[PDB]
Formats: sequence, C-alpha cells, structure tokens
Amino acid sequence: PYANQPTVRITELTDENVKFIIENTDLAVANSIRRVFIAEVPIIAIDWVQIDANSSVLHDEFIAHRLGLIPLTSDDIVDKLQYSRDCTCEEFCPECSVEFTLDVRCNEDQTRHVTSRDLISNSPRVIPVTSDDILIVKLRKGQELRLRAYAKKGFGKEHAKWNPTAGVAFEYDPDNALRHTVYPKPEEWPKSEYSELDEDESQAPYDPNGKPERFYYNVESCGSLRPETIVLSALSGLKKKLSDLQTQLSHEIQSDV
Amino acid sequence: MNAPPAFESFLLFEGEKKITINKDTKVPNACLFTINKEDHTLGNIIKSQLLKDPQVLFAGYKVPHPLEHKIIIRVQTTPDYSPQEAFTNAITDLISELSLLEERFRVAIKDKQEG
Amino acid sequence: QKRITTPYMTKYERARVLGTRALQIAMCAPVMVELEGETDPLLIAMKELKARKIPIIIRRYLPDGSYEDWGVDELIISD
Amino acid sequence: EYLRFRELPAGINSIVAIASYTGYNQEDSVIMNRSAVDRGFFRSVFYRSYKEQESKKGFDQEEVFEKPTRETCQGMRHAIYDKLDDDGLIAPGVRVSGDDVIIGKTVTLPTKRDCSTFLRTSETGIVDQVMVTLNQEGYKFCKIRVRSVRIPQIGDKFASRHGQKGTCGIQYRQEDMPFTCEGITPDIIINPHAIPSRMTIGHLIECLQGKVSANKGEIGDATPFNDAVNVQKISNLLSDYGYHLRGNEVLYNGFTGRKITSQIFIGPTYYQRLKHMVDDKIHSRARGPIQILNRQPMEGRSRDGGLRFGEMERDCQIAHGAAQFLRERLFEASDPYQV
Amino acid sequence: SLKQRLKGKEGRVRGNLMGKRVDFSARTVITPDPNLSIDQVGVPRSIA
Amino acid sequence: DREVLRVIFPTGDSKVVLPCNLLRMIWNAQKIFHINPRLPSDLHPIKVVEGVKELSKKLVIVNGDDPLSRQAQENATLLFNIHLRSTLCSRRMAEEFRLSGEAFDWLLGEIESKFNQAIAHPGEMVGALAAQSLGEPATQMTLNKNVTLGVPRLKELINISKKPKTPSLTVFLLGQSARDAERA
Amino acid sequence: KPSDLHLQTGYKVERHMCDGDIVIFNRQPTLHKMSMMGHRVRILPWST
Amino acid sequence: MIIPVRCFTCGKIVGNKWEAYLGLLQAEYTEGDALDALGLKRYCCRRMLLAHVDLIEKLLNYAP
Amino acid sequence: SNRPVMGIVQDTLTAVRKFTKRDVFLERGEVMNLLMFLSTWDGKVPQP
Amino acid sequence: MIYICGECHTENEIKSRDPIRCRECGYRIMYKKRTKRLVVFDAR
Amino acid sequence: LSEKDVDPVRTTSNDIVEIFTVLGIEAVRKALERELYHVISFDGSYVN
Ligand SMILES: [Zn+2]
Ligand SMILES: [Zn+2]
Ligand SMILES: [Zn+2]
Repeated sequence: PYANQPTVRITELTDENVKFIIENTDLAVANSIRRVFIAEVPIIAIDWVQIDANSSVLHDEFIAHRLGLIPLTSDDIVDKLQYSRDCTCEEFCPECSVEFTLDVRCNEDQTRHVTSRDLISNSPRVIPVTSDDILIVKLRKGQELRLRAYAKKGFGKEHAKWNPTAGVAFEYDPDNALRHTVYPKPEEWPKSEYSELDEDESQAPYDPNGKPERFYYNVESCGSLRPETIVLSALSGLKKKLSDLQTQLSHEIQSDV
Repeated sequence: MNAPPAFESFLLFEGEKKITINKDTKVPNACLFTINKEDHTLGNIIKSQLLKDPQVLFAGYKVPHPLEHKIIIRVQTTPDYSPQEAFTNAITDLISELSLLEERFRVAIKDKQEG
Repeated sequence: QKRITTPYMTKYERARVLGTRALQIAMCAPVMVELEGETDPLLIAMKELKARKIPIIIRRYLPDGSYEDWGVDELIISD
Repeated sequence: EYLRFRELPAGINSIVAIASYTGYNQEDSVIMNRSAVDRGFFRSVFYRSYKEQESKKGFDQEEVFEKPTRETCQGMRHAIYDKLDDDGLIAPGVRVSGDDVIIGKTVTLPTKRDCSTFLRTSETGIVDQVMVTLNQEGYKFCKIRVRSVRIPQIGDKFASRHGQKGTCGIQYRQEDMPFTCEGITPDIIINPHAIPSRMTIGHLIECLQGKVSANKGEIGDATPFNDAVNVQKISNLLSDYGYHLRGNEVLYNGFTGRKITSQIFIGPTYYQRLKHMVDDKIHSRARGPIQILNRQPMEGRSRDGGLRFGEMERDCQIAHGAAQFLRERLFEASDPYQV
Repeated sequence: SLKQRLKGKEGRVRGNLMGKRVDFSARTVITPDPNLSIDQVGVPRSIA
Repeated sequence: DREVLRVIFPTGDSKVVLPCNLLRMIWNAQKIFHINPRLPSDLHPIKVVEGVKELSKKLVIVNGDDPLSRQAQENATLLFNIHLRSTLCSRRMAEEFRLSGEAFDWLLGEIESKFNQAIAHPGEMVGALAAQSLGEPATQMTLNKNVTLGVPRLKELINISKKPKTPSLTVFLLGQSARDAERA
Repeated sequence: KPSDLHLQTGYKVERHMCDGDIVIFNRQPTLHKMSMMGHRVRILPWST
Repeated sequence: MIIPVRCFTCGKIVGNKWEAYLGLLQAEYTEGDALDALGLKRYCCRRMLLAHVDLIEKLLNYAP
Repeated sequence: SNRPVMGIVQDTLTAVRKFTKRDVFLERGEVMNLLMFLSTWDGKVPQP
Repeated sequence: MIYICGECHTENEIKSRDPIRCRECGYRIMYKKRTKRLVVFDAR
Repeated sequence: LSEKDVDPVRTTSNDIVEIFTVLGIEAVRKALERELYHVISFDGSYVN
C-alpha cells in the first residue's frame, strides 16, 4: 500500500479550457494523465464517408478527411456508444455509430459555403460542435455535394480526429528548483506564469531532496467534450486500462501456478 | 504500401496475450513482464509505482521498438517478496490513486461551478 | 603426412564446409552429432563443426599442381 | 512577390525542433508528428494520367476499346478486367489497385490480341477523370486520370529552404512528441548534427524570424542583403513575446513528462514535401520476366526488373572471397543456361 | 554492329557477363533505426 | 637487434605495425592474475629468456628445416621477434611488468594464439583487397614550389608516363655544401 | 486442393523471407569490402 | 486550397476562423490583432491563418 | 588500415561525450531505465 | 454509357460504334460520368 | 648524381621512369612505393 494521495485545485474553468493543479503525485502519473488526455479519451468522429455526388473543386477523400476532423458533440453519448469493432451488429447501427447526411447544391451566383451546419445527424446528441461554422468546401453555381457519413467512437491513439484536446499545457517546477533543465544563462529566460520568484532572481535555489510533486495543467477542449469531462474521462479511462491489465495479470499468475 | 492499421497499436490480434510473465534467470526474484499493445502510458506509471515499493530492488520498463507495441517491465524484489506480488500491488496503488484523483477532481469541479 | 599447408582451417574453408554440410543435412544426410531441438540445417552443421564430426575432407590444391587432403577434424577450427 | 509564390506556394510552415530526440532523425533523417499528419499536414495528391489511342492501320488490322474476354482474345494477363465498362473504359470513382485494367484495348489478330493498359503495380488510387475525344490523328482518344492520396510516410523526403533535405525516419503521435509548457509539440524534429558541417545559418535565422512572425502576426522579411534585419534585432523582438531571445524553449519528454536538460531550439520553419516518395521507389524482384536478347532480368522498376550486380559489386565479392555467392548472383540468379 | 555490342561499359562482356541484373533483389529508401543491431536490417513486409 | 633496427628504420621512427599487441597483452596479464607491481616477482629471469626462445620457434611463417626455409622464417618474423625480445626481456619483466610465473605462461600462450590468427589465409584475394584499399582513399583525395598530388599524381604513378606533369629531383648535398648556404 | 499441398521430404517450399534471414545489403558505388555486408532480416511495418 | 479544419500542431479548430479573420482584416485590424481577436494565442495556430492561401477562391472561377 | 571501419556516430557520439563527463550523476530511477537497454547486463545493479 | 460534354455539360449516350461528339454543341471532348458504385472513404 | 658535392646515396627523382632507367627495377619498386605512399599519406590518410 504505497498509493499517492493527490490533491486537485481547479484554477480556471471555462467552456473551452480547464486549468488545474495536481499535487502529491509522481511525474509518471502526471505525465500519463496528460498523455491520456490526448490519446485515450474516447470521442465520436466521422470515420466512414460515402459520397454520392461531389462536383466541388475538392476531390472525394479531401472532403472525407475534412469531415473526419469536424468535432462532434460527445459529452454523454460517447459513454453509451459501443466501439463498432465490439458491437455485435453489422457494419453500423445506432448503438455503435451516428449517421450523418450532407446534401448541398449551389444554384445562386453567390458562392455557397458548405459548413458543418449542413451536416445533419440522425441523433440529436451527436452534432457538430459549431451548432462560426467550420467550412467543409465552397461550392460554385452548378456544383453539389451529396454524401452520407457515419461517426463512430474512437480515441486519439488511433487518429488525431478522436483527440479531444486543442493543446494540453503541462508544467512542473516552474522555478527550476530541481534543475531538471539547466539554463546556460538563467537571467535570459522568461519567468513561468506559475513562477513564485521575485523579479530579481531567475532560478529558485537548488533543492537536492526535491522531487516533482506539483503539476500544472491547462486542458483546452476542441469542443467534443467539456474540458472537465476530458479530465474525468481520462482518469477513468486510465484506471480502466490498469484494471483491465490486472485482470489479465491475475489470469497469467494463476495460469503459471 | 506497408502502412500498419492504426488500431494495431492498441488492439490485440487473436491468439495474443495481453501480458506474459517470464522468470529472469540472471538474478533471483526477478521477472520480465511483456505487455502487448501498451506504450509509455502504462509502462511509466507502473515503473514509477514499483520504485515506490521498498521491497522492489529493480524496476524498469522499455519499449523495445517504437514500431512494435510491446513494453517489457523488469521487476526485481527481495527474497521474501515476489515480482508478481509487487506488480499487483503497484497496479492497486495506481488504481487507488486514480480513483481518489477522480473523486477529488469531481469535488473541485462542483466547488468551482458552484462559486 | 608430409603436409606443408597450414594446420588451421581457413575462413573460406569454414564457410564452404559449413554451407556444404548444411545442404547435406538439408537433403536428409545423417547427422553425426546429437541434436536437441535443432531443426535448421545450418545450425546443425555448426554443432558438427564444433564437435569435429563433419564427414568432409578438404583437398587443398597447391600451386605446383599437387594437393593435400585434410580431414575437417584434423584442422584447427577458429573457435 | 514576383515569382507568384504566395499565389502558388510549395510548402507548409512547420513547427520544427532541432533536437536529438530518439535517434530516428540522425544522418539527415526527420521525425514527423503523426498527429499532425493525421490532420492533413503535408498530405498530397498524386495524379497520374494514362492515354490510350485506338488506331486502325493495315488491310484488316484494327484496335478498339472493349472488354477483352479470356476466350475471345488471345493475349491475357492475371490482372482483373472486371472494372472495365462495356465501352472498354473504366469509370470515374472506381478504386483501382496494382494489376488492374483501366483501358480495355483489343487488336484484331491477323482472334484478337490483348493490348489493355494495366495500372502501375505500386499505384493504388481512384479513377478521377476519364476523358474521351479525337486526337490529332482523328482516332478515338481516351485519357484516364487516377488519383492517389499520399499521406507522408517513413521514407518520404522533406527539405527546408536551405539544402537540409531528409527522409522521415519515424512518426510519433502527439503524446509521444516533446512538448513545450504551452503544449506545443514540433511537427518535425531535425537532428542538430545537420547544422554544424552544413553551416545553414539561414535555417536558424528563419526559424527565429518565423517565431517572431507567427507571434507578431507579420510575414517576416528574409531578403538577403538587408542591413535592417539582424539576428540581434530578431532576438530582441522575440523577447517581447515571452520567449527566450535565442529561440530556445524548455521541452518536456513526451514519454516521461520530464523536462529535457537542454533547452531545444524550436520555431516555425517552411518545409516542403519533395516529389521523391518511398512508395514510388520501393522495388522487389523474385524471379520476374527476362529480356529477349540476353535472357536476363528486365530493367526498370516499372518492368519488375532486377537490380544490377555490376562490376564493382563483382569486385567487392571477390575481395570477400565469396565465390559461391558470386556464382549465384552472376550465374544462378541472372541467366542459368545449358549448352 | 557486332563489335559495338561487345565493347564498352554496357557491352556484352562488361554489361552482361562481368555484371548483370539479378533475381531476388530489392531496393528502397533507407531510414535510421537505432533499435536494430549493427548486423540487422529492417525490411518492409511487401519486400519480404 | 638494436643495430638491425637502425638499418631497417634509419629515420628512427619506432612506430611499427605488428601482429600482437604485447604491451596490452602484458596489461591483460597483470589484471587477470592480479599482479602487484609493488611486491617482488616469483618469475625467474631465466624462465623469461627460455620462454621467449620457445615462443619464437612456435611463431612460424615459413615452415621447413632447410636453410632456405630457415632464413625466410627468420626474415619473415625478424621485426616481431625483435619487438618480442625487447618487450619480454628479463630486465623489463622484473623491473616494470612484474609478471608472475602463471601470468608469464599465459602471456606466451596469448602471443602464440594471436600470432597464428594473424597469418594470412590461403585463398585471400589480396590483389582485390589491395585495389580497393588503394582505391577507396582515392575517393577522398583532392585534385590539384608546387608538386602534383592527389588523384592527378596517382594517375601518373599507375599510368606510368614518359613525361610527368611536374618532374622534380631532390638533391642532397654531401660535403660541407650541406651545412653552408654559400657553398650550397 | 490439399493433396497437392501435401509436403514430402525432398520437396522445396519457397517460403517468404522471414526474421533472421541472411541477406547481402549493398550501397552504390561499391568501393570497398564494407560496401556489401551481410545482415539478418528483421521485418518492420513500413516501406523503407 | 482551403483553410485546414484543425491546427496541424495542437488540433485546435481553425476552419471556422478564416472568414472571420478576413472580415477583421477588412475592419482595418492588423494581422496580429485579428489573430488575437479570434483567440489564436499559440503561434502554431496563428501560423495556420497567417500563412494560409485560399486557392479555392481561384478554383471556383473555373466553370465546373 | 588495420582499424575499425564503423564506430559511434552523430547522436550517440555527441551524447556519450556528455554522458562520460565527470559531473554526470544518475538517480536510481534513471539508472534502472538505462539498464533496461543493456542486453549484456548481468542483472546486478552496481554500487553507486 | 453516359458522357458529359466538356464545354456545355450535357449528358450524352454514345454507343461503342457511333462517333463521340456532343449532341447539342458538337464538342469533341467528353467525360465519363461518376460510377454508380459507391466507394467508402475513411475520413482519416 | 655524378656532380661533385652531390650525395649519390639519397639524391632521388620523383620521376618513376627516370629511376627505372638509372637505378633499376628494384630501385623503381622502392621509389614507386615511396611516391604512392606520398599521395596516400599526404592528407594523413593511412593504408596498410
Ligand atoms: Zn452496432
Ligand atoms: Zn495550434
Ligand atoms: Zn456540349
């Protein structure tokens, strides 16, 4: 029984970012947490595009690539949805995917902007985050885009479109008391926003017994999940990976004996 | 032409063991844990949690090849302690810390949202 | 008897003796050495070479046109 | 401004870190951000057009566009002829892989031979356009454009604008890449050892100026003989935006989250994807076709040819003393014959 | 002529006897791999 | 041996290329057998003299007991034997190396073992080896009193030419002219 | 048909190159002995 | 051709900011001010819009 | 030239120079990580 | 076998024997229409 | 060489052909070695 006893302080919480501090953790746990924010927090994104008509100046898989990157609301439906690989249905079904439609024709002289607002989902829980709107393609008069897409569950470790973060700022030891980074000329380096030093001194005095214990986070959200949901989803997902691992380890230990 | 599927880094193909334990013949009370479809995420926390155990003599992990998706964790314990027992305790300590972290983050959100 | 060539096996003789013996083993020739879980013909030939059991005679041609026949067991292996 | 480079750019501005990260960027190699590539970073389209003409010339010999039946037509290959439409032409929007027939051409036999066009073996794209018309000679003329999307891979060439070319040695995901305190990861990591001998100082200045340009919001001026621009001036501008004046930043190891002891020079640099992609160069031969005159392996990747085992390789194997391997390459693996 | 066929780098002797094209050969770009041994070569599955 | 060396190397350059590294072999023996340089040695000086004599007979490059073979064998290993004698001498074995009897016996075995491994293997294509060994450096040579050098000079030597590009003649003065600029 | 797939001693199976296969690996120009060296094949998942 | 949906570096959405960015420049904003107004603080995201070339406008001139 | 033809190169050579400096000190965790990449390691951690 | 005219964009049915030429404007450059078979794109 | 006060033992010519016709085949063998050694070792390069 040598578990840490982390404490959490949330400094800033908006609709886009959550700023918080974790204290009394190992650097490995703090790094694995940010590393799960990016790669192992599931969301719903378009991963299956079928284009019926595309007269735009962008080729078919150019459009599909853009549709995959469009963030979709995933706050609570993502937990309910199953992985299409795990689901027992056919290619797709409502329990493992969300169907999308896009049918735009340009007939006016003015350029028609095909945006995420033109994506229509079969489930109100999963919609483009913008509903300015993300531009998919611009249509000239006489050009049309007619496609149907399926959005499925996934996480950033597979493709960056399932990464829910727009930048995870991670920091520790802002005053470099541990000297994990050695400045050739410390006076030349800007103070961290979390620096507690005075203007006169550039580095905190070296701490021989110090260890990384306090970690600063700024988890910005793409929009698919609330920033606080990304953190909670990461903490439960990381716990799930460990609990799943221990179940396998228990079998291996039992199997050997 | 030779691009592996993206899912191959976290999905086990049929007939693949998630974790295998191999005794280390070089020194006593040392075992090698080969975990499949894992990366520095679990390798680092398990290694760092093991180093917190006073009965663990050696704890270390490695990704033998970035293009492969294996982590090898080498654990050496004292004669009265088993590497497998250290590994299980390390995960429980990690799970307890994560579960406690989840509870304290939820409270922080409620306090921040309330005012 | 009356051999002037080196008593050591040359690197080129080792390469061909092992390669030639491996093919013989690969063609179901009897294995002179006892093998345990060895199925590669080239690794088996290495065991025979170490055991000095390869049934091959190296005939070293001298510049004058004569030759000396050496048994693989007679020659000193580099290892 | 006068080259119209703004109107038709040939590159992307990349967050480039000059660091020795994992050894996968050594010797002019490059580490790319897998997540950035997943977002369209340096994604490119390869368009290849195939032109075929049906011409009738001779007393009873003619060429037509049609689907060649394995029984009706004499010549035939192990490729797939199912994609062809009734008029002998593949349709746009159809996925085509190696050993696929895009143009069904049959020449009447003096029943009829097969001259059908086979898609390039390596190529795996989608038929983009199928144009049919009359060429200058008045014969029916078809051009077929096959579209293949090229996602940057390991082995694709990338260069800065300073002679620092390099293939991609590995691609790391965003979490694996080193990050700044702001969560910025480099799109590309180049080895520091590429700079000293080459003395591409303009690369370092562009990175420093690029950082100021992106923060300031102004396109930087790198006109050569301009006293108004100095490294010190650029460095002073960078300080005003909360960055180290020399373009260094404290980076954290992505695998462990620990600060890297040395601060890494990182900033925006314009890189360009070069035409040379590994998938266009990878070539393997294992008992292919042989040429008529010499009965030796064909020549060229597009012909499934063999690699040349020239005099220098022959001389090298003599020094090795590998007489049998030399015999394999020059006799057994090229043109074994009996007389 | 016959003489032209035999002489030169691309002639019959130097171009087809002293050196020649061979089967069971592969060519592609090379990239670093610090995780391989000095005596190892990483090979694509398509070539293998 | 000292006088023979003076003839072989009139310039006095003692740096040579020889099969076995005796100084490192002695260093290995000192570490392997934990030789203590401070304590007196138990290696009899005569065992050093006799041991080296026996070793020299084992290092054979030209086998045969006839006078022609014996002379070639003496000539083939002349330099190594001089180096061996001046390194494994009794004075030095007792003064600085301080090897013991066990260490010295091991040392003699290593020199024999490593010397035999150095002998050229029959079938070695040394001509091809020499061509590549003298050709690979040419790929890093530059092209052009002044004297021709690099690749253009290498051509003149192998393309032996009636008229060199930069013929020259190094004249050494014999009598007082050498040491007198006026007389030179 | 498995009847033709049945193997017996003396048959040869032209199997795919696998890990540990010995290959000669060459860079041109081949100037010296180290320009061609033997390597053990390791299969890795990319095209280089 | 068209504004990328996400920033290549961090994955922030930038494909809904090109028209707003153009409008701000029309309003006499400096490029730096316009990027700040759009919330693009990291210079990786500012790079996306500051260096974008909208060729799709030229392509729409060609009749389909 | 009776000498090695290959040695240590760009990153490893630059880093090994830094690594073997007198003032390079490694913590217990750092050392155990490095020994994971030592194939010939006997498994015994040396006395610091 | 529908063909879109390269100039006036008119779908035209041309057999394997009749000449390739627009029915309306007589343009000589035709384009095959997109196949009815639907290809699946992964949005990656 | 015949000139008075000129050393006839060390006086040498870099012209290989001159050495051969004046001193013999063995002298040019040694002279050829020295001249070839000069070009190789001019830049500090060493060949066995
Ligand atoms: Zn389902
Ligand atoms: Zn960004
Ligand atoms: Zn028309």
